[PDB]
Amino acid sequence: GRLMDRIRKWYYNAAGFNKYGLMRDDTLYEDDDVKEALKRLPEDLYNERMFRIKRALDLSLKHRILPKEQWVKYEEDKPYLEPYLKEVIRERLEREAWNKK
Amino acid sequence: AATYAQTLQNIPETNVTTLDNGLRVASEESSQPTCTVGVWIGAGSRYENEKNNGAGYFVEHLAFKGTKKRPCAAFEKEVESMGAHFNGYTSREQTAFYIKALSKDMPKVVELLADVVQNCALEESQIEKERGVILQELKEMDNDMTNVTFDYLHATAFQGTALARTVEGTTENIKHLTRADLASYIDTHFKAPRMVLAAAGGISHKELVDAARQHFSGVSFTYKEDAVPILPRCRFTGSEIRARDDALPVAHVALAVEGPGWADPDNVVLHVANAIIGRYDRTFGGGKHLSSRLAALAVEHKLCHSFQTFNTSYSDTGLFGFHFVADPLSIDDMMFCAQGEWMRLCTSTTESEVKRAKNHLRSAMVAQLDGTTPVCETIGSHLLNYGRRISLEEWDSRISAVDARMVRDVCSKYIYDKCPALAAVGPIEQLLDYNRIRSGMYWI
Amino acid sequence: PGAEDLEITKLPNGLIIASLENFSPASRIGVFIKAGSRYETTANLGTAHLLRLASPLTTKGASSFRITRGIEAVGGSLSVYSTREKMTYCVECLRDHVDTVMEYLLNVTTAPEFRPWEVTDLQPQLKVDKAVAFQSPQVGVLENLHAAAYKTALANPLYCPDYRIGKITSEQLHHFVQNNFTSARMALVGIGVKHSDLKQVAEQFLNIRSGAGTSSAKATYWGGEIREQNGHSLVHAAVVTEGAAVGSAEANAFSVLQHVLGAGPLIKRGSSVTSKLYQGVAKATTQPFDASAFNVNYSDSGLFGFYTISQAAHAGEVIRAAMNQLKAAAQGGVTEEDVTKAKNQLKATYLMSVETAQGLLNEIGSEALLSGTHTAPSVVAQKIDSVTSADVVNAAKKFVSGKKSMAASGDLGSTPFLDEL
Amino acid sequence: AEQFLNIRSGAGTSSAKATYWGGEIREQNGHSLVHAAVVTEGAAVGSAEANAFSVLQHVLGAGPLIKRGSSVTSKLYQGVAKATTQPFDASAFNVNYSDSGLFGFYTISQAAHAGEVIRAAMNQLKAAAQGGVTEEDVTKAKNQLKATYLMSVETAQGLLNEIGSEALLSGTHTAPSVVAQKIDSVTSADVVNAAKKFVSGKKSMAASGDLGSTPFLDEL
Repeated sequence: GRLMDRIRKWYYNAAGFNKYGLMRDDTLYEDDDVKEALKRLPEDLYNERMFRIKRALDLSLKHRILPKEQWVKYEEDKPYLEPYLKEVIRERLEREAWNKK
Repeated sequence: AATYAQTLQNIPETNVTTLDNGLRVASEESSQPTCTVGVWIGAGSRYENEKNNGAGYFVEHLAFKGTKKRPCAAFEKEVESMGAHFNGYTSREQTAFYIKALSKDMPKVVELLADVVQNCALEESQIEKERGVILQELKEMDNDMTNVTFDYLHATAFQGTALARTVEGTTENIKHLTRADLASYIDTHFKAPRMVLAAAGGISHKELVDAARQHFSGVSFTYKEDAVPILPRCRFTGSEIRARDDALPVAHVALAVEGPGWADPDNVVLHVANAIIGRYDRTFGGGKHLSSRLAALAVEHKLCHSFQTFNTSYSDTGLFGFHFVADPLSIDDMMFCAQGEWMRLCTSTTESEVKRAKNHLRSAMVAQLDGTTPVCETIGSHLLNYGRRISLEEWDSRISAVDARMVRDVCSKYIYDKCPALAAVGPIEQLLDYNRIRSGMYWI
Repeated sequence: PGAEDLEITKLPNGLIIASLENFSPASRIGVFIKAGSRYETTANLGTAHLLRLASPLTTKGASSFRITRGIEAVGGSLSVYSTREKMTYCVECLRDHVDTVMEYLLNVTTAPEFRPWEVTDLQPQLKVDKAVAFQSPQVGVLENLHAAAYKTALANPLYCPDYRIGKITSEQLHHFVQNNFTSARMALVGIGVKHSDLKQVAEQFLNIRSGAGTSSAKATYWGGEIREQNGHSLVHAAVVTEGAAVGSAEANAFSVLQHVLGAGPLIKRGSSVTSKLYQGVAKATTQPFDASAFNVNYSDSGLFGFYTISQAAHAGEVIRAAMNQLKAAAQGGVTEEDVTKAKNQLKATYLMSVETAQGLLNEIGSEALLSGTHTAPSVVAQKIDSVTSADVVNAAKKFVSGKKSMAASGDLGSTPFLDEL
Repeated sequence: AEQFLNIRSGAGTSSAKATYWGGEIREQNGHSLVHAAVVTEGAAVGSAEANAFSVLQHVLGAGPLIKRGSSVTSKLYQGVAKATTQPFDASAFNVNYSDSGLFGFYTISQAAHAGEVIRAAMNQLKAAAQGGVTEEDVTKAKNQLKATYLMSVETAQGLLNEIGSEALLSGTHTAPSVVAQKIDSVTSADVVNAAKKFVSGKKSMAASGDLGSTPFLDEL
């Protein structure tokens, strides 16, 4: 529905990781799946995600944030890892199920 | 279309007919224009004593250097010129000389086989040459770790007995065996009751059986001549031999328990088991996805360059185990994971695993009858060892009979808590203690 | 019962199907294709080699995982064999499991995904697969031979050169596959199956369709000599000259001149008397060795000559002796009988070559690909013995006359240079 | 030297006479840059026929004298420049060994423009093997050689190396004015002839780079 489509944009602004310049996927906890996924990212996307994080960390150490202008905007946030991540999980669920057979 | 179920029956049966002197004739007739035929003698190094160790091999070397009815040049010339391929071998319990030719020459071939076994020239001058030649092969084979390893395995596995001997023999025996002993060996072992003329290809059992009657002459008078002598049993001993040379690149490790022997139906189950653990080498494409757990881990942890399960059978005994080649620093984890799998066999095999193992074994048995030579080999050995021939249809039944539960009970029976034989060669410092290895023989 | 035929339909797009039921308890299907190092350019070298190893990677239909566990679940196999100009993806299995093992065969050859990571993870493997191979010097001199004997296409190495390890792209692969694995260059042979089914399959599923894509560059002839000083106590040498082409009329001539000079012992640990080359070289040298007739037949070219493994010191006398023995035969030094004996050894060898389910499938295949027909076994016979005592002596001449290109690797210290023979 | 040195008297091992093969070795390696060296037997150390090439060398051009500059006094360079478009370098290669020597050109070029570069380098060697040498080109080279020679000895290393080489492969020191008289005493012919000996002799090439577009010795 186009309802929680107003909610998500809210929660998105609520969380406020954009204030650090982080994309949504940049904040994912690196469990096993995520790990494999990141390994598949193209050299560039990976280095970009790398700097993005190291930037956010230097901010958190300084106890600051990005000026309003630089905050990632709900609809300009690139879900770069999700495609890969979904696959990693699919492959696994496959293997998983198959080993019971 | 036609199913496996049937293709197994439409396979021409193997004709078997004995001759008045004990010799047995057998063959599987096919449409094939080309073919293979030879004599599978029940003689080996096991039959050799300590002073004539290697005769059967020194003989294997003079079997093609001419007969009395036709010297070297002629003999060789005669064979080549008809495009026939004459080869053979000699193991611990089995020697064999067979020929690959056009179904046509079938009978002139049988004559040849016969002339080789019965009338080997043994020219005094050819013997002094094959002496330096064997001596060479010993020095070349001495650099084949896999071999230096299995011999060492036997050497200790059956320590103090015949089976503990190399097929090539000692160095002294090569340096001293006489025209005599060689002569003797042939007369003592190459006898009809202990020979089988096997033929596979486009040949008529009849024509064949006749050619034998004609060239496989000489009838036995006494009873001792048609008496197939029983061999003194070889005793297995859980022990180890470690040949250390840190200067070698990789290390070889072979571990095994005592096997039942040709006869025992369990050999089937054992093979199903071995199929579950399978084999591996760095060029298998399946890599980390291979079905064999041991191969999997081998990849996930780079445990070995290669590994293989084996179920070497013998008349009255056998060796059941595995052999892996690895870097000096992963010997331990490898052996560990390997033994683990063995233990995994006696305790938790799934029907899933066996189901697959069976299909691999089926394709495996069929794969051993891919040509006249391989089919001939199977016939030559089947009779000699099993007392007749076992059709792929028979086998397949014995294999469909195996279920997980069966595999566990059979492996437990031969693997669980047994003291194994171990052969280690090379930079083996990391693999250690028979004690530790012995304790790997129990508990999941 | 069991026995008769070998159909061979030739579908719309130019795709071929060659079936032959022989009621063996096991089927052995394969996809033959016109591909290889021959279509590689300085720009994508080795991309062929990698593609060969890449067979198990995920496809649009089957996952890297299911491909292996799937083919394994039924005691099946799967492999890729290839020359500089042909590639073959075949799978074996019990009869009842053909359809199953097929899904992957189909997928691997028509629907690969060559995912960057999967590819990158695989690439270092070329480093290995290649190192096991080069263990046999036999393969070292052959790579270099083809190089010195050519300037292109066939002069291309069968194993990815070192510098290109890890530099091949997922593109290079796709493109190589898009451009060479095209219906008119492919054949779906297959033993132990009914033609109707293999056909039904090829139709509805084979979706890579018509084309000829990249055209192999005409193979020129260089005629150079490459030498590799490496210390080995054994010198391997291969001196050859432009030979015959696949099916060439002149072809069979060499095949026979081959068997007349001797090509691969038939008596275990025996001397080859029916081998002039061997016999002659034996008189010249003293210590252990081996020498044979080398013969290669390629689409638009071929190679022919001898090959000698000898001790480093007696390399000179060996290769020289190997020569005179080729010249002395290029001058009516061939008996009407030598031609008689060879004619059989060739007929024999040929026949035995097809007892192997692999050998048979390879015969049926090669034809259904570089022709579209199956030359009956008696036709090839009539073709082989229909070779004059002259044709042979002439072939021998073409060698002594032509521009030679040698290749040797061992302690070449005492080995001679092409311009010294 | 006397009251101190010990391994004594003799010629010991005798270097085996240097035969001439005349083969071509090629190395495909992927480099964006193809290096090529096509030569033929040159003159031996001492051989009066050496002073000839040394000059034919400087006439074809051998090693820039203007930082980032084009070599006009370099025929080879100049000729090759007209033939190719992208960056490169080409020079006169000269080696003088005890019982032999080497001589020819050497070209660093982009892999694509390797063909045109090596070819151009050739015609420019043939065109000089056919009276394509001005009485002046021989005049300019004769100096560049005298110059180069002289500057080579400003270095304590260079001087010691000169004094040495002689006292070894001779046992005498050829005065600086003697070598001069020897260098300019080279006819406009001697040079053109040297150029011929190249175009005529059996060449042996050597190239390493992405040789894809590079030509084979039997194509020049």
